[PDB]
Amino acid sequence: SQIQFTRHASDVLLNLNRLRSRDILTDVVIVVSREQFRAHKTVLMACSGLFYSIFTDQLKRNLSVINLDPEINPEGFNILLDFMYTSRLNLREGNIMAVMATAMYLQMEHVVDTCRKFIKAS
Amino acid sequence: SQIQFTRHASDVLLNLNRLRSRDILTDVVIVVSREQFRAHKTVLMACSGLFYSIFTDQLKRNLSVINLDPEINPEGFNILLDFMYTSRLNLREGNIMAVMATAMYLQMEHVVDTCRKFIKAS
Ligand SMILES: Cn1cnc2c(c(-c3ccc(O)c(C#N)c3)cn2CC(=O)Nc2ccncc2Cl)c1=O
Ligand SMILES: Cn1cnc2c(c(-c3ccc(O)c(C#N)c3)cn2CC(=O)Nc2ccncc2Cl)c1=O
Repeated sequence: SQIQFTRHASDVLLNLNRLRSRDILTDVVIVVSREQFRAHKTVLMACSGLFYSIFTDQLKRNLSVINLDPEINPEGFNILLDFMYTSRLNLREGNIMAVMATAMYLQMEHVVDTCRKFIKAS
Repeated sequence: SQIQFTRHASDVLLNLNRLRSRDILTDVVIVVSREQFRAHKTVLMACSGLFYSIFTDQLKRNLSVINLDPEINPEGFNILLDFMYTSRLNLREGNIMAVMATAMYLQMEHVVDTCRKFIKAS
């Protein structure tokens, strides 16, 4: 019987993104080939099967640096990181294969399915 | 022109709450009279003018314990903490004055306004 605040979750996510943009309480750097992306591990865990499985393990929970597989496309990763923090996916013909492969690796099922739909609708 | 994922923010918030429930990557304990509540500072900052102002300051950013004002009602605080992590506000006649006073202190304007509406609709 709770009062539902329909914009609250999106307001929270927006504010988490503004914290990321100011590097406030970020606790990990994700290294992808020659690039580095700082983030909150809690957001990564909340959005990715791969990052959940990594940080839930007490062996790895306190890691401050994660190196992704050398084959991962940095643009694809950046698109997905932005998606995590915004709910918006920048999917185009020039990046769709890279985004889909990256989302498979990150274990983000809704985005992989959306990539399949994009391929089908094209 | 981004594809919008309408359930993503609520999915993220739900997963942040499950992390809280397992005490995974919580970095602060909020002490309210005789009670203690663990939380993520990033979520607190994202939801509260008071917590934003506290932790944005480098003087206080790394605090692991925050003691709230002794007058703050623990039930009211718990209701608002749950709201932060769920978008659901448990507002009733028996708790409305305590919730409204706590939301004023925490600087959560939408909840204070909702408390005003509850009082008016009653
Ligand atoms: C396949 N797969 C596996 N794991 C996933 C996801 C997503 C997800 C969330 C929103 C999305 O928009 C998309 C997309 N696209 C994907 C998140 N997680 C991690 C997870 O469940 N964490 C968790 C579990 C239990 N308690 C606490 C926590 Cl933090 C996923 O898709
Ligand atoms: C009055 N007031 C002041 N500050 C507030 C809020 C809310 C808020 C959010 C969702 C809600 O559902 C409710 C309610 N009810 C209240 C959050 N914040 C903190 C904030 O803006 N943080 C921030 C600012 C800039 N960059 C990064 C960050 Cl993290 C507020 O209401």
